[PDB]
Amino acid sequence: RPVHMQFKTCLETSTPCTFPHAHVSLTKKQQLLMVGQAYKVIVNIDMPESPQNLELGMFMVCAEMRDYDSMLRGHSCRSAMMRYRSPLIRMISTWVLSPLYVLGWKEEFQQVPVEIFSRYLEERQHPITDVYVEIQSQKIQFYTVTLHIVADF
Amino acid sequence: RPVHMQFKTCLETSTPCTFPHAHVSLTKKQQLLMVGQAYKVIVNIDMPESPQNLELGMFMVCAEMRDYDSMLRGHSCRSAMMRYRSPLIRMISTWVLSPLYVLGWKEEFQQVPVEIFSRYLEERQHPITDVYVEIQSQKIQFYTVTLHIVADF
Repeated sequence: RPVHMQFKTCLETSTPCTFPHAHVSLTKKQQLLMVGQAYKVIVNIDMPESPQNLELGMFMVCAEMRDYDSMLRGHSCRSAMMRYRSPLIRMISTWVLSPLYVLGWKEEFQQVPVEIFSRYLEERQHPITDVYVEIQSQKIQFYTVTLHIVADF
Repeated sequence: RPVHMQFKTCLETSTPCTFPHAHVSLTKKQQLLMVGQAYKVIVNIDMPESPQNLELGMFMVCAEMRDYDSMLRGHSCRSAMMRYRSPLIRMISTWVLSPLYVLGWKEEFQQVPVEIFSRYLEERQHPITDVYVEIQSQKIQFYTVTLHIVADF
């Protein structure tokens, strides 16, 4: 339920120098409420129906857990893929819901949530401050990336 | 709310010599009102639906913070991308709103705001005068670039 906004830096080139780069995170009160109540975290990426985005297919995403002592406490790489639609059903959804997309009320993108972890930050002594996120691709196009440390056991 | 207009110099060639170049900024009273009241800054780029602009996709943008002592106090590179539209919905928005674009009332461009910072200029002793902006591309086409040191905590 508390949203968390991140500036995924796209590796100073369109060409794949390394990978996208991340880890801005500081909610210490929600860090403690995650540990004491066994909450979890989920990332959510907003990406359009670009032809480069539709040619992408499956991609990996990965996240880390570095504590207040900057020690790596958790590491999980996750699989992800857009919700595939046929071009016929994209044309039909275009023609049917046309005045919505004309008035800019739906915006031809998809929210792709990727569940990263299920439990808390491994101990009460040194919980996790930032999360080193990277997407294992370079042809991906997206609008924004948002974590969600949800209040869910 | 105070607007700030910048002359982004396009690197003396259409070919990528280096990168676009920037940093004209002088509002010392608004500099002090940013520091004393924890304001933030956001850039906004006006770019058309050119075929070179639509082929561009994601690009990085980056900004610096050099103070009255000309010391680099802050540095943030940011991700950006146009709001993607399908060619079907561009044709439908063309045919529906046609007399607006004929009379030159909407102008087939997009304003893309990119939030750069969230807080003030790092101290009251030597706040930031100019902002070294660069766009990490050379195929980008735009009309103008405008910062907004908004009065927002």
